[PDB]
Amino acid sequence: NIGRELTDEELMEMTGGSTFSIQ
Amino acid sequence: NIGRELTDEELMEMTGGST
Amino acid sequence: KKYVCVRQYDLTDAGAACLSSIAQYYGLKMSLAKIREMTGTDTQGTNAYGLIHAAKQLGFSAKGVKASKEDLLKDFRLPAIANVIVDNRLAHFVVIYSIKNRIITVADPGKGIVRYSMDDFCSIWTGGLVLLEPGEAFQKGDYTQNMMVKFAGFLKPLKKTVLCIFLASLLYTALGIAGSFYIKFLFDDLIKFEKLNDLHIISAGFAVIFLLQIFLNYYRSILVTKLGMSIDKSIMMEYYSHVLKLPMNFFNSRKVGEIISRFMDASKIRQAISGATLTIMIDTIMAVIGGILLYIQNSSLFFISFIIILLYGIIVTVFNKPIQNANRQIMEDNAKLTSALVESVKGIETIKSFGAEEQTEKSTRDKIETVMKSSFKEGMLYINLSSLTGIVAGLGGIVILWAGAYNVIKGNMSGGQLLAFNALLAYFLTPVKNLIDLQPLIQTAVVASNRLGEILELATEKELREDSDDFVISLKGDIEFRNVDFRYGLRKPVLKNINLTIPKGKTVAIVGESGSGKTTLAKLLMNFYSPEKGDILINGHSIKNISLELIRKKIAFVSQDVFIFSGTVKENLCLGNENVDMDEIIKAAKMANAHDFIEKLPLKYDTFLNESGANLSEGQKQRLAIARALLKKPDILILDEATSNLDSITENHIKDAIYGLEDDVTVIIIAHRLSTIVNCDKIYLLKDGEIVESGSHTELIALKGCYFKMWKQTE
Amino acid sequence: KKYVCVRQYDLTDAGAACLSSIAQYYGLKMSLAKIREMTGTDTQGTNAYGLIHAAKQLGFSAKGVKASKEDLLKDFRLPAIANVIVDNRLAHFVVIYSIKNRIITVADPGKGIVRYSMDDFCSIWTGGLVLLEPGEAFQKGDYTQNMMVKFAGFLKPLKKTVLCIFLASLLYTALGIAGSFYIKFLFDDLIKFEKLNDLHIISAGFAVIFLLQIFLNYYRSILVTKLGMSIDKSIMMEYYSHVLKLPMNFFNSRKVGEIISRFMDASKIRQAISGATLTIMIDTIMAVIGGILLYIQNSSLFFISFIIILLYGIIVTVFNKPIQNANRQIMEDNAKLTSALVESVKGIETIKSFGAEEQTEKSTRDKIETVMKSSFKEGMLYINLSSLTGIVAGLGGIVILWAGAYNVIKGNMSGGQLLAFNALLAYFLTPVKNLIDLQPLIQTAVVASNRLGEILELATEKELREDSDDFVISLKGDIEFRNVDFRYGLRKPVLKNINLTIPKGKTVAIVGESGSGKTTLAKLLMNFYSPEKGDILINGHSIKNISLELIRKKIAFVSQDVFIFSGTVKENLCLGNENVDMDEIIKAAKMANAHDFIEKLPLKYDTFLNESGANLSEGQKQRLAIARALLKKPDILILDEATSNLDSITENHIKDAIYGLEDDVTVIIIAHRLSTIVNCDKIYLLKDGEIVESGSHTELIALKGCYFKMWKQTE
Repeated sequence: NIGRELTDEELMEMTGGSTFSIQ
Repeated sequence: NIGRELTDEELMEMTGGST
Repeated sequence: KKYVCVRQYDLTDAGAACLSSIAQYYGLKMSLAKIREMTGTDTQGTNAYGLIHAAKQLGFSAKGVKASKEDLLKDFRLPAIANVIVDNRLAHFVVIYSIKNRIITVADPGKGIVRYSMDDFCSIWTGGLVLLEPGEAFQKGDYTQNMMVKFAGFLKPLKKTVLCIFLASLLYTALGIAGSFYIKFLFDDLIKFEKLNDLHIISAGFAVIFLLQIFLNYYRSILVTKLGMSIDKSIMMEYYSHVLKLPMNFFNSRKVGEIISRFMDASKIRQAISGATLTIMIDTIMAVIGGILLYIQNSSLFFISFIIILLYGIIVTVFNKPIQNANRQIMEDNAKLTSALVESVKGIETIKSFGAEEQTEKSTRDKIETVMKSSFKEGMLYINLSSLTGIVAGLGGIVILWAGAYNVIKGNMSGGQLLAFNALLAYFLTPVKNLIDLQPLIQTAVVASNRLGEILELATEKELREDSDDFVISLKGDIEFRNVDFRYGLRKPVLKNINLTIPKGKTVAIVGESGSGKTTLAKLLMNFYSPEKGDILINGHSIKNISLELIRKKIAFVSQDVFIFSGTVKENLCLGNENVDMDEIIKAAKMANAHDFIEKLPLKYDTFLNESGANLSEGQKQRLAIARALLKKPDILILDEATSNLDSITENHIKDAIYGLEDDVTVIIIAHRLSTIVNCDKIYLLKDGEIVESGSHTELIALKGCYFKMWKQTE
Repeated sequence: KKYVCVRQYDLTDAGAACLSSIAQYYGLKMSLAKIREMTGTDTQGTNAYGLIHAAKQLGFSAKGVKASKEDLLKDFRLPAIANVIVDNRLAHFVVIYSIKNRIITVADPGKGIVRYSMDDFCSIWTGGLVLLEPGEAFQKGDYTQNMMVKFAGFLKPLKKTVLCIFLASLLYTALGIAGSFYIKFLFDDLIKFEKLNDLHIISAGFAVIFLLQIFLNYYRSILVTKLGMSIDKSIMMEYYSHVLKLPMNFFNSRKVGEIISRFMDASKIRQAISGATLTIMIDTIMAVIGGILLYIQNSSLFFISFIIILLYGIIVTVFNKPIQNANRQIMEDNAKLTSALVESVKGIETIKSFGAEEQTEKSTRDKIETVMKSSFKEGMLYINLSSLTGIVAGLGGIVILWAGAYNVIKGNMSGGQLLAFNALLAYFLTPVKNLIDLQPLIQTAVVASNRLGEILELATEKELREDSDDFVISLKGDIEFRNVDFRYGLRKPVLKNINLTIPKGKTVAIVGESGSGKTTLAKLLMNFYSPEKGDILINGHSIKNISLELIRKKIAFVSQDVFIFSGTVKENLCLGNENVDMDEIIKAAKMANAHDFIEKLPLKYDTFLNESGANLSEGQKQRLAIARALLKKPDILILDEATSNLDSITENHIKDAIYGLEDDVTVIIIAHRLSTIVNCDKIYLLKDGEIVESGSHTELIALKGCYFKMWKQTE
């Protein structure tokens, strides 16, 4: 490990990226 | 003319490109 | 006088095309976008009253007649506008030209000209006749200009590039015709006498010629690309700028995609003009030079090659129409399928809830089968065209070799001369093929050119007004309405005779039943539209005399259906006003309570907002709208609670803002809920586009009017 | 172990691809649609908790570490997942493989594999590390199957057609190679001895051969079209049917266009399987037969022709990647422009109101310039490819003629033999060109096949349930909830521990603050979703034991955001239930007050309606919804006033309907306004996904709870 650990809320706060495409 | 006349409302009732 | 038919550029404009067609038939060519504006073609459709009014405005003496099943009666003016029904689906307008013994000629603006059997048409049509006739005031003219020549203007600055492309193409052709004589020199001279040193030299000579030819092709290909992009950019940007300068009337009339279809066809205009200009320049000479060279080589083989081109020309020209008819029929049937699939997917909750998973599938299958049938018919026509072009080309090649060998045996030409002739066909057929394959592109190009140019000829918003701004600098004063009637298009008037009185620096409330008339009365005050009957006075000065710039800059309009463009929150908050200090923005931001959610965004102020603030909550989005409004520092603040939820967490923050205004500036609230407006000074009740009763809450309740009944219906 | 990267099939699924990539890296290949379902990829995006939970579920020992700027510490096992930021616009997930001295290897699921400088990446990334390691429970496997072979199944029934196409193509080739020897017979035999009768016969012979060849082409072209359409229809319809059978979870997870992109994907996969089946069958033999014939003619000229093909192969293969990279980069930049144009057009009211007509134009121009730049770069790559292919082809042609003439002069082959060789190149190069031009199609096809097949492998709604329907036929009874917790994906639970009690045939009201939790509690009762913790009892029987068909058929759900499919009003009113007598429909129709607006329609019951009831007003629309509901004759009627206006003209008609029910059937109303629900029996207050207090209005007001404060906040 040897890194700054986070709470279960902060894990729920991190969000993934969309991208643009044809429609 | 020689046809059945219409009211200005029923002229407003006829629609084109609508349902 | 031959029958004339005007085509539909948009989907909704049916009656406009019919009136334009008859207008052309009598000999008055007018821009279809202008007639669209005259008839008042809403997103719904065209009212027959709208057509009759538009006709009567052109000077045509016309009347609306209820269709009579007996229409074979002589003395009814022809042509006439009769509204048919397209396969029992939607209402459509069509132009009747000649009702013969049993056949009726109908120049359908949807699809060219068609002729129906009396009994068939009589089953199809609702029957709603509009009979027109020129009555002195009508005058023959030509008011549309050729927009194809107008769009040729963008080719004036790029003279050098065009001339450079023309020389490159000419020199390519010349090296091509020079390079095609290799086989002759090979078969006639070199192989006969078996010269090696000469063969080795000539081989390199023709190799170097080809290397220079492909280099000119490469250079031409770069220049034609650069020219294409440059004109495409120019036209697209010229159109976009013009659209923005048009009044709100233009944007109410049309849809979104209806406006961007022009952007998509700006490409095909440019593509057509650019291609056509270059083709005529570099092919009409190339074909002639090639033809001369062939005519010099042998007459018989040239006249065979002419027949091959002639037959190819006839086959393409006869097959040009049905392919386009099938193509249109496919695009229709495909549009219905994709629409059905979206409709089926959007409400799967319902389909699942009703257990209708079988029926929707069966329905979709029938729509796929329809698309497959249409696809197959177009495929078959392409196969037929391909096959016949195949036959002509191949038999042409064989018969030329046959005739060639015959002429060689008879000792008219040498052996290698035939192969050189066979080589030169490449530089004779290609130009004339490319020249014949241009007519469909030109026809669809002239359509697009007219479709686009008609919009570019519309009168911009700025030009429709004359002002006296130096006479009144400030707005601040009593706002009043006098006899203000309003109608969106040529339909029922939304607002009849109205009289208002808004005193300076008082929170006046406009409540009503119809949300449309309520929001319209705000949009009118900003002078987006202009009322036909009546006028509007700010500080004892007509709005029509005040500067458009100052009016819109000094009035804030906060709608509940707020729009947010994808950018940085900070930039998005102060859009339209640059050189604005952050120190103001942060002071304004507080008043809306922006900070509270702004601090929790990943980046404080430079957060990249999602399309229409999708990530942002509706409550959050509103606060940005108020922050945008308060940044303006206006003289009139027009709120809207129309088509709202009213969660009652935002009302507190609206009150916090309205208290935070802290000036002698007027606030106009439009909230349907009576619970919010009770604290206001003067409550105006909008009933069926009429102000019935006006004054304070207590007085209005004490008088026991319509307001009392509504308030007792509330609680 | 080499670095493995999973590509994004959809837009939203970023973290799912990263976890799948690491899962593959350690040697566990799993379907990406299943991992998407495990991680709980909502339309918004993927939560790191969702990834950690999904990892922990696969048996990977993993933890979520706040990124440390010092990531140079040795003991931080890679591969690790770190969420970067794409050009300060959106959050993105990316897979770290090896942090070297200064270069960081990152296998970006958005775009292949990339390597960033420590300082650069450290500027780009938010920093949010997820460290994974297999901990015994993890097991190596291959759970995905090859879907390309699964989709080959549809080619089994069409054996005859394939074999017929194969014979037609084979015989076309044979007549082609036979027909190409005309020039030899012409130059060597006929022209030398000057035979006329023989020339006239042979000319016709080769002409008839060509006429049979083009006839076989025509016949093949028809059969390949029919086969193509047939497989296309089969795949599209097979996919559509499977999607409808999936649970609501699938439709909540994904967007609309995200599901229909699969239809276009299906259209592309079909093309690849058809191409692969035919090309390999008819070209791998055609090329060989051609090559043998050439190798027989002359060795030197064949080995020159081999080099021409080899060089063409190398040029296409080296240019294949950058073109696709430029193509993707254009589609991105084009998608932003069209999005910007729509955004700019949608809110012209705002732009006009703020006088920001200059800024939006400048913004649009910059986005057009970007598209032009991207377009030009792709154009340049195509020109470069075209030019180099041009050079190879042309020099190939010249050098073959040179070598040919040299070999003829030396007396190795005859004159006409060279022209026959030049003719046979047409039947040798074309096959291998077509064979080399197949690799990009196959690669994008296998992508599509996997993209589609992953959805076809998902477990249908019916299969996820086991029932005991014969044990309980009727529904009618007391509805109760026990400890019913609910969460949409892997995020904050919407509903915590809940306890309800709905007695049979009483108008029970559920009021609250959050519209989502309120509408969710209805959608749960129908068993669209299933709660993780707790259960729901109807008549003392678990819903999980009752038939899905009966549950959905016996419960009516009237939402305010009602959906109307384009059809006939009559058919639209009784969708999902055929063999329904009009006499019922007209009795039901009255209860909603359909008639009043139905009579004003052109056809009482067969009137056609616009997409999403565009021509129908909200007030009339909902009456069509109530009419649909009352036709069902349900045991539970679930109303919704969520995201509503509540004009108060519909409330009377809702009361008219609710009185008209006239049974011992339960009515559940979900109206945020307290003024409507006061008359109800039991009012349940939903607060932060918890029922706080329950009972009658009078009792709830008398108790002075949260309801009292809300009611005093109302009036």
